[PDB]
Amino acid sequence: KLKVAINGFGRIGRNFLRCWHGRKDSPLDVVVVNDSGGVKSATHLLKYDSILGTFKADVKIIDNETFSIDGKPIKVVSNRDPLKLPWAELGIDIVIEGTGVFVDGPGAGKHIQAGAKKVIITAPAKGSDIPTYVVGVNEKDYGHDVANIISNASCTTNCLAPFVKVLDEELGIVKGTMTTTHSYTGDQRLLDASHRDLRRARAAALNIVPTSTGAAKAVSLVLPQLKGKLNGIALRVPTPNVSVVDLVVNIEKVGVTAEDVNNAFRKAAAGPLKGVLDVCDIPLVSVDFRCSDFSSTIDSSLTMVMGGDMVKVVAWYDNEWGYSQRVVDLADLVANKWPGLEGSVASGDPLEDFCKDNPADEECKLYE
Amino acid sequence: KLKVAINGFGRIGRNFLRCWHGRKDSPLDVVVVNDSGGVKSATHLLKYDSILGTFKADVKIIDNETFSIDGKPIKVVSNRDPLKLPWAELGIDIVIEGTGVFVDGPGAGKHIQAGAKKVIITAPAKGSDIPTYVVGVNEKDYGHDVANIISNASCTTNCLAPFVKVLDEELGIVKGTMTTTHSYTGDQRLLDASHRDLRRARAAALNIVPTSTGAAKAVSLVLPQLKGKLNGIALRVPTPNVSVVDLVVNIEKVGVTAEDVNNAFRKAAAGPLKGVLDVCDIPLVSVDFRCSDFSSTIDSSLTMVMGGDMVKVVAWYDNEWGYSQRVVDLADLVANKWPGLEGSVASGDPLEDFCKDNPADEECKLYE
Amino acid sequence: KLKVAINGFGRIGRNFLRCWHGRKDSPLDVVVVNDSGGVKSATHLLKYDSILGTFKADVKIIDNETFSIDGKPIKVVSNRDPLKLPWAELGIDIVIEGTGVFVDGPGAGKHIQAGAKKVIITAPAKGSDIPTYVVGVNEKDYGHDVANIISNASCTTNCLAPFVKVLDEELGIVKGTMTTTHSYTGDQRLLDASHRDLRRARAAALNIVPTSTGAAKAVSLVLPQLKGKLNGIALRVPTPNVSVVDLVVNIEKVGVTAEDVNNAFRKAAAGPLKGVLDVCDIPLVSVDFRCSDFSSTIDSSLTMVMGGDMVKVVAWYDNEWGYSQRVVDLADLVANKWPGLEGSVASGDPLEDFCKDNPADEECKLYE
Amino acid sequence: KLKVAINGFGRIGRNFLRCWHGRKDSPLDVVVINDTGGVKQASHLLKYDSILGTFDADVKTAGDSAISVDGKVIKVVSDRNPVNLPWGDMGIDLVIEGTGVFVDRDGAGKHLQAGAKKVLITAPGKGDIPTYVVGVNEEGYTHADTIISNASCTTNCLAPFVKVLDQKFGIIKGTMTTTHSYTGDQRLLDASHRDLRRARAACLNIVPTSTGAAKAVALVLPNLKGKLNGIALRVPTPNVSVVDLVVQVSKKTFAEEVNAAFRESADNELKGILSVCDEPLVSIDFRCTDVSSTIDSSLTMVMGDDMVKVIAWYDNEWGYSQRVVDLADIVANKWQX
Amino acid sequence: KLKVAINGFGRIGRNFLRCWHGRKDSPLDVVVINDTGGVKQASHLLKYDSILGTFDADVKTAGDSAISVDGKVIKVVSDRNPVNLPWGDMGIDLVIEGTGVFVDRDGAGKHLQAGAKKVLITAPGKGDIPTYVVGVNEEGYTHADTIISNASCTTNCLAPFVKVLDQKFGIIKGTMTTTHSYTGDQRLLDASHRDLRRARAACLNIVPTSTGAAKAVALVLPNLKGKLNGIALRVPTPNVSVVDLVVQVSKKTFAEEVNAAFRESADNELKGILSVCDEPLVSIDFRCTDVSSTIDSSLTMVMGDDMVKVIAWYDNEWGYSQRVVDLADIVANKWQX
Ligand SMILES: NC(=O)c1ccc[n+]([C@@H]2O[C@H](COP(=O)([O-])OP(=O)(O)OC[C@H]3O[C@@H](n4cnc5c(N)ncnc54)[C@H](O)[C@@H]3O)[C@@H](O)[C@H]2O)c1
Ligand SMILES: NC(=O)c1ccc[n+]([C@@H]2O[C@H](COP(=O)([O-])OP(=O)(O)OC[C@H]3O[C@@H](n4cnc5c(N)ncnc54)[C@H](O)[C@@H]3O)[C@@H](O)[C@H]2O)c1
Ligand SMILES: NC(=O)c1ccc[n+]([C@@H]2O[C@H](COP(=O)([O-])OP(=O)(O)OC[C@H]3O[C@@H](n4cnc5c(N)ncnc54)[C@H](O)[C@@H]3O)[C@@H](O)[C@H]2O)c1
Ligand SMILES: NC(=O)c1ccc[n+]([C@@H]2O[C@H](COP(=O)([O-])OP(=O)(O)OC[C@H]3O[C@@H](n4cnc5c(N)ncnc54)[C@H](O)[C@@H]3O)[C@@H](O)[C@H]2O)c1
Ligand SMILES: NC(=O)c1ccc[n+]([C@@H]2O[C@H](COP(=O)([O-])OP(=O)(O)OC[C@H]3O[C@@H](n4cnc5c(N)ncnc54)[C@H](O)[C@@H]3O)[C@@H](O)[C@H]2O)c1
Repeated sequence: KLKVAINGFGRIGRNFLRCWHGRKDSPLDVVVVNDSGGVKSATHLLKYDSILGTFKADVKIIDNETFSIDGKPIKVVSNRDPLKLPWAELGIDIVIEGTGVFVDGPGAGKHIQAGAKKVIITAPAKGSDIPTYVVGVNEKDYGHDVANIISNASCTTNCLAPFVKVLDEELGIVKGTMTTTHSYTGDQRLLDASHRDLRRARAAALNIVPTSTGAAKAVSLVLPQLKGKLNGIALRVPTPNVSVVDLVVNIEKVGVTAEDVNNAFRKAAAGPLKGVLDVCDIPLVSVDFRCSDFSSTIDSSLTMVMGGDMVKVVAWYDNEWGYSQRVVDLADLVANKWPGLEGSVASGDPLEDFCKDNPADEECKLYE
Repeated sequence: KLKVAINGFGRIGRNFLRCWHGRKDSPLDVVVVNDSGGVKSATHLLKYDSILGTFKADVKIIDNETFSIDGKPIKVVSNRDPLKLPWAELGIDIVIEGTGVFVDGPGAGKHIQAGAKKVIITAPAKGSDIPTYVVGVNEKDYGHDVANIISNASCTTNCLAPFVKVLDEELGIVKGTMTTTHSYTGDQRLLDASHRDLRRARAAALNIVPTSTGAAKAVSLVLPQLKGKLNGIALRVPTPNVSVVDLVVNIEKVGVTAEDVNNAFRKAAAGPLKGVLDVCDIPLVSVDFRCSDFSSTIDSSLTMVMGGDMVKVVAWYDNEWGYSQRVVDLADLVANKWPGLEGSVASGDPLEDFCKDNPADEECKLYE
Repeated sequence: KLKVAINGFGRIGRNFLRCWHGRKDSPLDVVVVNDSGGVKSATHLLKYDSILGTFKADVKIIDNETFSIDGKPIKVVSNRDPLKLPWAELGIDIVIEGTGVFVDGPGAGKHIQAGAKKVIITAPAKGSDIPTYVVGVNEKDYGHDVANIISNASCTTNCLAPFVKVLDEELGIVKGTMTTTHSYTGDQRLLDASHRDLRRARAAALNIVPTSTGAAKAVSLVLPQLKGKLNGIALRVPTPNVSVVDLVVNIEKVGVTAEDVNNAFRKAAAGPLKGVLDVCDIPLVSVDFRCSDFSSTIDSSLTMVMGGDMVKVVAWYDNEWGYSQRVVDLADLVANKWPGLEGSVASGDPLEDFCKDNPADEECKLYE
Repeated sequence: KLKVAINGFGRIGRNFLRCWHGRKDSPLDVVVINDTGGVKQASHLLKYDSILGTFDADVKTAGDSAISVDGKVIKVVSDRNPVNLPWGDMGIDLVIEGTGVFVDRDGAGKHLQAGAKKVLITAPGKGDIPTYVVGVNEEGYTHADTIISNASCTTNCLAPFVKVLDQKFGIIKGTMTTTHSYTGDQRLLDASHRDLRRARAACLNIVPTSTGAAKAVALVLPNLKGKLNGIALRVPTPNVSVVDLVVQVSKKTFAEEVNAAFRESADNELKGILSVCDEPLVSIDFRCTDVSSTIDSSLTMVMGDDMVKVIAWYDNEWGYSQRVVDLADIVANKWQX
Repeated sequence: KLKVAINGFGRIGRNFLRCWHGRKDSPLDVVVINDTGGVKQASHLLKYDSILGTFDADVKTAGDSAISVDGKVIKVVSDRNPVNLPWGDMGIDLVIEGTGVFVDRDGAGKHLQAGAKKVLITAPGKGDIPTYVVGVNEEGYTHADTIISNASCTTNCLAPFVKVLDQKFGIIKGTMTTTHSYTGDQRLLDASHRDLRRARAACLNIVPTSTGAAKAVALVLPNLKGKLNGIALRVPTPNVSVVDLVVQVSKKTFAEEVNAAFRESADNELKGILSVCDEPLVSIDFRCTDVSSTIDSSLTMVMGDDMVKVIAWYDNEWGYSQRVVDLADIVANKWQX
C-alpha cells in the first residue's frame, strides 16, 4: 500500500522481497530497490538464493530497470547516492537500507531529502539518535511521529531481544554474556584481504571471527533494564546462513531448574511471542533452522544452571528471515499507523496532538 | 572555535551564551541559532536579562539574522524545522537543544543530518539510549563516538547527582527522598491557563506548583547505584530564578551527624566538584546564590540529620545560570573528547578515512 | 627408548608420531603401528596430512610389513583385539591407543597383558580409576608404575587444564562455563545418516553441533576444587582443526580487570603452564593457531570482565596436534620417571617381601 | 501395491521416501525398510535433511518398526544379514540396496530368498547385473528380470542424452568426468579406506577417481562402449553435482545445433528426466529439481565439430531416487509378478 | 637488486613476498609494495596466512611505508592512482599490480611514467599484452619489451607440456578446464557483479567460466590456437587447484608412453616447472609446492591414441608466484637496463 523501496540492495532485500512477496497481506507498496546493477543483476541474484534457490515465481525484468513478480511490477534504480533516489519521485515513504553503509540519519535524511519518510537499517546504525526497533520487544514502543527516520538493531540483537528481555524480567540477570554461530558474511573479506582489520579479512571459509559485536550492547538499546550488564563477543563462524546463540548469565531469582525457563519460554513463546519467536525440544542442528519464522528458536535441553545464577540459554536465528520477519512486520506497523494516521478524538489530548505538533503550545511545555 | 550549535534561543540560550561569552577561553561557540526572534530583539532578549540584567558587552545587531557579539560575528536563523538547518551549510559540529521538545534522538539526528555531529539537550530527554551528562558524574564515563547525541538531565538533577554521587558513596543511603524548590519557568503557567496538564496550568505567579518529575529517578538514569533508592518532589515556587533541594536519606552510617558529611562535602567541594558543588556557612536565600557558577550549593549548618540514619541536605541551584555554567563546561568534554580534535590521528595506518569515504567497496568496517 | 606401538592408526597418534619424529630426544621407542590397513595405508597419512600436509621427511614403506621413518625401523600390524597384539613379543611398553574405543580399563589393560606396561589413550575416563591425566595440572602426581591404566581425556579437557587450574588458583571461581569452537570430529559422521544418537546425526560439514561433554566434569575429575561447578558445550564447527574455548565464570576476587589475569596468564605462561599455555596478544584467527604447541592460548582482547565476578575469557588450542604434543608430552612425562629404575633396591625381612613372589603361602597368606 | 523394501536406509531412502511421499499416486507399497540407523533416527534423517531441509511433512514412528509417514506407516528394523532381513514378512515386491554394501548378486537374491521377488541395487551392481534406467534400459527392462540395478546417479545422470546425442550425432570417442560431491562414499575425516583419496578427509579436497559410470555406459549403451569413457572427480561439494564431458563425435556441427537437439531431447525424452539451459546458475540452484541432470547449452564448446566439450549437472541425490522412483513405478508397471 | 614495486598487495604479494624470502639470493630490490591495505594489516596479512599459516619470519613495517622483514624493509602505501604511486621515489624497475584491474596497458604506463620501467601483471592482461611464462614465451623477454604481463596460473599450468605434448605427440585438438579456487573474482555472496556467476556466492559451488587461459594458450603459443581450447571452473577450493584436460593428439600411443614422455619431460625443462606422479592424491597435497603442477599419469587415460584425458593440479597461488618470481627472475636476470 504505502510506497516502499530499498536503498541499496542487500541479501536481506532479496529474501525480504521474497518475504514481502510470499508476504501475503502487504500494506507495503514495494516498487523499486536501489540495486546498482540494473534489472538483470537485480532479477538474477534475487531470483536464485544460496539457500532459497531460484524463487517460486517470476523475475520478469521490465524496462531494463523495472521487474515484476508474476504481476509485481517493480522498478530497480541504480545509484550509489541517496539524493538521486525516486522516493519523492515515487512517493516512497517506507524505505530499506541495503548498503549497510548509511548507518547515518543523514543518508536516510538524504533519502528523506529524496522524499523518503521511513527507512530501516540492516544493522544497529551508529547514529544513536534513532531508537532501534525489534518486533516482540520494542515494536510496541513504535508509535507515530517518532523517528520518521527509523532504526532497528542487528538480527543478532534482533534475535536475542525478546526472551533475554523476557527471561531476565522473568528471572532477573545481574549481568552476563553471550556468543553465537554467526555466519560467514560478505561484510567479511571471504579470503585474506585487508579490511582495516584482520578478522573479517581472514578466510571465513575456515575460521571463526574473533570480534566483538554490538548485540551484547544493543541489547538494552530496547530493554533499558539490561543497561551495560551484557557484553562478550558473539562469534561469526563458517556457516552459510545459520545463526544460533547461547547466553549464560547470573540470576537474581531463586535458581530454578534449567527446565522452568523454557517453560517461561513456552509461556513467552505462547503468550507474548507466539510466532514471534520459537522454542523447541528436539535436538536439532544448524541448517534445519531454515527460513525460521522466529527471531528466536530455542532448545530446552542445552539450558543449564549450576548455582542458580549461571544460566546458559540455547538460541538460534537467521539474519535474513529474522531481519526480514522483523521488517516483514515493521513497515506494516509503520503502514497501518503512520500513513492513514487517523488519530483519536479525546479532547484531553486534542491539543496534545497540536502539542505533538507544536510542543511549544500556549500551554504544553512541561517539566521545562 | 569549533562549529558548535544551539537549537533556538531558549531561555537557557543566552545564559549559556552570556556565560559562554562570559567564559574566558571556551574552545566552543556557535555562530548561528535559529528562532523567530529577530536579532535586535534576540540581542535585547539576550542583552538585558530579567535576572542577570544587561550584559557587560554590547552585541552589535549586524542585521535581523546576523550580528556581532561585541566583535564576535554570530548569526541566528528563524525556523522551527530541524530538517532545513544550515548546519553543515555552516559546518556545524555539535548542537545544543533549546526548545525542550526534543526528548528524542529523532529530533536530534535531524540536526545531525542537518550537518551536525552530536547534540545536547538541557533536559532529561526520553531517549534512554541517550545518557544525560553532568560534571563529576559521567564525563569520563561519557565517550565520544558513543551515543552521538546526548543531553543533560534537569539542572536539578544536574545539581542533584553531584553531592549524592559522593554522598551515598561516602555515607551510603538506605533509601532517601529529595525535595526541591523551583522558580517559575515558562513551561508552567504564569496566569492560570490550559495545558493538558493540570498542575503546570494554574497561576504559578502565586501558588506553589507542586509537581513530580523523573528527576528523582533520572538521577538513577545515570546513577543506577541509587536506582529506585530515591523518589521525591519538586516544588515550583514563585521565584524569579532560584532553586534548592533538601533530600533526606536513611543512612547505614548509624547516626553520623551532617557537618562531617558536609565536611566530606567540604572535602568533596574541595574535591571532585570544584566550582560545581559548594558547601556554605552563611544564612543565605534565593538570590544569595544568584549567578554562582556552582551547581550544588549547600549550607552545612542549614543541613542536619534527624535520626542518624535519616538525614536531610539542603542544596541550592539556579535554574538557568547554573545549568549554563555546568552545561557550558559539560559541552567541553565533547571538545575535550573531540573527534580526533581534527588533528593527528590517521597516519595511514587506518587507510580508513578513504574506507570511511569509499564506504562500501573496500569493506574495511563492514560491521554487518 | 621405551617401546611405543600405535593401537590402530590414531590420527592423534599420527601427528603425535609426527610430533615424536619432530621431537628431540623422546624416550618413547616408537616401534610398531596396529593400523588395520597394512604398511601401505599406515604410511600414506604418515606422509601426507590434512592440516599439516605432506610430512617434511619420508616415512619409507620398507617391507610389506614394518617400515622406517627416515632410517627409523618401525613395525606395522593389523588387528583389532588387544589379546591378539604381540606386544610382550615386541616388549611393548606403553599403550599407544589409536582405536579411540577401548576407554575401558581391561581391554586397554589387555595390552598390558599383551606385554605393555602403562595404558595411554586419548580417552575420557570411562570408569574412574583411570587417572584423568594432563601435563601442567595432574602430571607430577603420576605414581611411577602406580596405576598403569591411565590416559588423557578429550582434547577440550586437556585443553581446559591450565586455566581451569590457573584462573581459580589465581582468582578463585565459584562456578563458570566455557564453550569451544569444536572442529568436526571423525568419529562423528559426515552427513545426515546413521548415528549413535540424534546430535551428530547430521552433516555438521555445513552444520554445527554443541553437546554435553564430560570435560567440565573431567577437568573437575581432574581438579575437584571446582567439582560440579563448571559447564558449557563444545561447538562442533566445519573446521579441520579449530579448537578454541571461551569461558564465562562468576569469580570471587573483586571485579578486577582481565590484564591482571592475563598478566597472571603472563606469569602462568611464565609459570608451569609454559609452552602448553600461551597468552595470545596479536589479533589472530582460527587457523593461525595451526600446529600450535599450547594446550591453551588466550587472546588478550576477548578476555572480558562482565560483572567483575562474571568474567569472559577465550582460550585457543590445537584440538589434535597440540593434544598430540600433549600426548607426546604425557608419555615423556612418564617416560622419564619410567621403569628404568634400579629394580627394587629396597629390602625387608618381611616374608611378605619374600613371599611377594610366593604369595601362595599360608605362612604369609596375603591379606586379600 | 508394490510391496518394495529397502535395507540400509541411506540418504536415497528419505530421498526415495520424500520422493515416494511427494510422488503422489504410488502403486509402490513400500512399507518396510531396515538400517543400522535408529528407528526414530531414520525419521529425523528424513524429518531433518541437510539437503531438502527438515521434511515439510508430518512424521511418526508409529509403534516402532512401522513409521507413519504423514500417517502412512512403514516398517523398518535394524539388521544387516539378508536372511535375517525378514522380507518374507510382507513378501516383498522389490529390494533396494540402500545398504550400499550388498552389491553382490547373492545377498540381493538372499533378500528375495528372505521374502522378495525383484532387486534393483542402488549402486552400479557387482558384475552380473542387468542395469536398467530411464532413457537407456528402462524399456529394455522386463519385470521378468528380478535382480537389477540403477547405476550411479552420475551414471543415471549422464547416460540417455549423450547416448541420444550419439544417436543424434555419432560419437567417435567420449570423455566425461563428474564434479562429484563429497559423500559417505568417502571417509569424513582423514581415516582409513580402500583408496587413499576417500581415506583422506578431503571434505576440502577433490577425489580423482572414476566411477562405473565411465564404464556402465557400455554396460547400458549397446553401441556406446569403450570408445566413450572418462574419469570421475568427487569434488568439494556436500550437494548436487555437475559433470564434464568431451566427445570426439562424427556429426560436423556446433553446439547450438546440438543444443536444440538437447533441447528437443527434453521436449521428447528428458521431460521430467533430464534438463538443460544456459541461465548461468550454480549447483545449489539445481537442488531437488526432479529433472535429474542439467546442461549448460552454451559452454559445450565445439572443437573441429568432432571433439566436443560438453557441460552437465546432476542432482546426485534427489533426481537419482526420482529416476529410481521412476523405474520403481516402471517396476510397478508391467509388474508381471 | 631490481627495484620492483607491488601495487595491489594481492595474495600473490605475500606469496611473492614469502617467495622472495623463500627464494634465495634475490635478484630483486623489491623494497616497495602498494595497497590500500593497512601497513600493519598487510604485515599481518603477510605475517599470517590462511594458506601457509603465519609467516615464519620477522614482520615490522619499518615506520609506515617500509616493512621490516628479516631486517629487510619494504615500502608500501595505500593508494589507487598509479601516477600517485612513488614509482619514481625508487625509480621502480617493474610494475607488479594485484588489484586485478590493470588488465589495461595504460595503468602500467600510469605506473611507468611515475617512475617504473618494466611491466608485468599476474593475470593475462587484455589488449596489446605480451604473453610471458616460463618454458614457452619467457625467452622472448628482452629489455625493449617492458609493458608485459603474465599468463594465469591456470594458463601457466598447462602451458609448456601441452606444447611439449604437441611437440612430442602432436595435438589435433584439446579441451581443458580447471578446478579453480574461489578468489576475489567472486563476492562471498551473490552480490552484483559483471558475471552473475562471478557475482554468485558459490563459496559452496562452482564457477562455470573460461579464463583467458583457454585463449591465452593461443596467446602464449605460436600455432596452438582455437583447436586447443576449453572452459574454466572456479570450484569450492580455498587452496591449490587442479585442472582437467582431454587432448585429441596426433601420435598414436598409450598413456604412460606419453606419461614417460611427461616423465622425461619433467626433469629437463619442466625442472621446477611441472611434475607428474601417480600416488593417489587430492587437493591439499601440494600446498606451497614449488612446481606449477603435478600430473596423475595413471589417470591421464587415452582414447584411441588421440583423445587423451589428462590430469593437472596447480598451485593457483604459490607456484603461480613461484612462476611469477621465475618470470620476474628471468626479467631480473639478464637485466639489460
Ligand atoms: N541480511 C540480513 O538479514 C542482515 C542482518 C543483519 C545485518 N546484516 C548486515 O548488513 C549488511 C547488509 O545486509 P546484507 O546481509 O544483505 O548484506 P549485503 O552485502 O548484501 O548488503 C550490501 C549491498 O548493498 C549494495 N550497496 C552498497 N552501497 C550501495 C550504494 N551506495 N548504492 C546502492 N547499493 C549499494 C551492495 O552492492 C550490496 O549488494 C551486511 O554487512 C550484513 O552482514 C544483514
Ligand atoms: N531556562 C531554564 O531554567 C531551564 C531549566 C531546565 C531546562 N531547560 C531547557 O530549556 C527548555 C525550556 O527552557 P528554556 O530555558 O529554553 O526557555 P524557553 O521557553 O525559551 O525554551 C523554548 C524555546 O525554543 C524555541 N522553540 C520551541 N520550538 C522550537 C522550534 N521548532 N524551533 C526553534 N525553536 C523552538 C522557543 O522559541 C523557546 O524560546 C526546557 O524544555 C529544557 O530543554 C531550561
Ligand atoms: N584427534 C583429537 O583431537 C581427539 C581428541 C579427543 C578425543 N579423540 C577421539 O579419539 C580418537 C583418536 O583421535 P584421532 O586424532 O587419532 O582420530 P582417528 O581417525 O585416528 O580415530 C579413529 C581411529 O581408530 C581406529 N579404530 C577404531 N576401531 C578400530 C578397530 N577395530 N581396529 C583398528 N582401528 C580402529 C581407526 O582405525 C582410526 O585410525 C578419535 O577417533 C576421536 O574419536 C580425538
Ligand atoms: N545418490 C547418489 O549419489 C548415489 C549414486 C550411486 C549409488 N548410490 C547408492 O546410495 C548410496 C549413497 O547414499 P547413502 O546415504 O545410502 O550412502 P551410504 O554408502 O552411506 O549408504 C549406507 C546407508 O545404509 C545403511 N547401511 C549400510 N549397510 C548396512 C547394513 N549392512 N545394514 C543396515 N544398514 C546398512 C547405512 O547406515 C547408511 O544409512 C551408495 O552407497 C549406493 O548404494 C547413490
Ligand atoms: N591465479 C590465477 O591464474 C588468476 C585467477 C584469477 C585472477 N587472476 C588475476 O591475478 C591476480 C590474482 O592474484 P592476486 O593475489 O593479485 O589477487 P587478489 O584477489 O588478492 O587481488 C586483489 C588485491 O588487490 C588489492 N587492491 C585492490 N584494489 C586496490 C587499490 N585500488 N589500491 C591498492 N590495492 C588494491 C587488494 O587489497 C588485494 O590485495 C588478480 O590480479 C587477478 O585479476 C589470476
